Amino acid sequence: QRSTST
Amino acid sequence: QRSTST
Amino acid sequence: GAMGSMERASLIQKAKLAEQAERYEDMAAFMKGAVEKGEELSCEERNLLSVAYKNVVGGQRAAWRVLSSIEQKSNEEGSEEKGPEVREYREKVETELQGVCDTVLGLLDSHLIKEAGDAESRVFYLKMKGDYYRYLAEVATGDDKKRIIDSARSAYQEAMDISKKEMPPTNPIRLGLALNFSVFHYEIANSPEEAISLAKTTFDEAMADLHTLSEDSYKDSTLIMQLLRDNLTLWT
Amino acid sequence: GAMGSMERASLIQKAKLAEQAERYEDMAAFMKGAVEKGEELSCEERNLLSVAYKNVVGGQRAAWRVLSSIEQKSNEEGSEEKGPEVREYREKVETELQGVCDTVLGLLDSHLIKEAGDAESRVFYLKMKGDYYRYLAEVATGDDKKRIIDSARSAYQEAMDISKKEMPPTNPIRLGLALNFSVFHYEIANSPEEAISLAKTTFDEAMADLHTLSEDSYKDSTLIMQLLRDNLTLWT
Ligand SMILES: [Cl-]
Ligand SMILES: [Cl-]
Ligand SMILES: [Mg+2]
Ligand SMILES: [Mg+2]
Ligand SMILES: [Mg+2]
Ligand SMILES: [Mg+2]
Ligand SMILES: [Mg+2]
Ligand SMILES: [Mg+2]
Repeated sequence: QRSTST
Repeated sequence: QRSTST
Repeated sequence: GAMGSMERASLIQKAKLAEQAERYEDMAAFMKGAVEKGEELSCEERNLLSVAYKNVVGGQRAAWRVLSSIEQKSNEEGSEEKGPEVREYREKVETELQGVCDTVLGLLDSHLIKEAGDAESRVFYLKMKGDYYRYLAEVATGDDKKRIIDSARSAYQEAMDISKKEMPPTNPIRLGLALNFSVFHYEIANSPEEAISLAKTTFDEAMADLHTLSEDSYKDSTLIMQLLRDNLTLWT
Repeated sequence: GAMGSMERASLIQKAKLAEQAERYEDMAAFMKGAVEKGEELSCEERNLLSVAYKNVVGGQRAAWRVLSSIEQKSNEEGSEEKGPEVREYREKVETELQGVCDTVLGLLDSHLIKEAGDAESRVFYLKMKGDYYRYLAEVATGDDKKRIIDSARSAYQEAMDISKKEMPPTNPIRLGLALNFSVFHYEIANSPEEAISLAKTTFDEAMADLHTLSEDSYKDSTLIMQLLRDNLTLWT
């Protein structure tokens, strides 16, 4: 799981 | 559903 | 071309990396470069070529279909005029798609097909020729449409004739050819009965030959047989 | 550029068609053309610009990561030497990625940011600036790495300062900025505690302001709050 960005 | 090709 | 200074083996290595990266336009460009070295392609290399261009053109076809649908809706009674932009953009995508098909057909004509003597290679390339003419036919609307359709038919038919003489009914190339030629009949040539008959016959003749196969060949063949079944279920 | 002869409104219409078609490089090129008309961008237009480039660079980043991983494995004890091709191809993808980031940063510098006076626009563009420096930082390995990292930090910090003064804690732009700046802290700046603290504080201050919102704004805000929560769960 990667860090989530937007 | 479309016709299947390969 | 841009690939002229790169070693053949390096182009093929990079095509494989591009595939892993899902960089299919790069993969296609590397494989084009590899073809243009002038040597015949191995089985693995033929499959890299096919996968690359299938992915590129497949994305273009999907985009074209979205844009064509919007354009058709714009041309219905009671639809507001929005100017030339939808047509222009559909045309832009179409022209790019035609250019990829022309590229592939050009590699086949110069000189992959003429050098291909084994049934595996020859059938594979003639199937490709039929497929890319079929993609041209999907977007054709002009005076050449019938000739484009006939070019696809002719390539597929040559491939079928060879495959029936030279390959067992379970051979995956033979099966995939028949699958795609059946799609041609149904989607392009307005011949749904021919499509259904070809898919049925192909399926049944393959079924009868499965007993000759190893476990791994069985898997390979049955996967494509299921695609024939999927179309039969859709079409009937 | 190639878009100089196309009307602004036509570029934006075509960007929207490109998005529908999932043609993100075309979408990006149309939006670049629209920016280069020199007029400020509306909210909707800013979002088209962002979506286009995010999709383009996102695919490049994903490819880069696949290729970097293969390259790292090649450099392990007992790995066979395979020549320069993996590095070369990673470098090719990297250079393209850097070029897209440089393009976006160039549009921000010439002249989107200097013309943006409202908090909505200014924060949005400074967040973009931080994001694209962050993408540069992901692939940086040389002497400028610290300056690239500082450029991302500086842009994000300016954006944060404005957003805290000028926007409610639930504003989706503010929330997305905080999300991404927290990712910067965790992934780029080797500051996981700062990342966690920012995400926590952001989440909690937003929670306390939800009562002020309409149903539709609630939805908008809570969607981004959940992304903060997702990272907190990952990081703790
Ligand atoms: Cl266009
Ligand atoms: Cl390369
Ligand atoms: Mg050589
Ligand atoms: Mg009306
Ligand atoms: Mg046309
Ligand atoms: Mg004008
Ligand atoms: Mg060894
Ligand atoms: Mg580099």
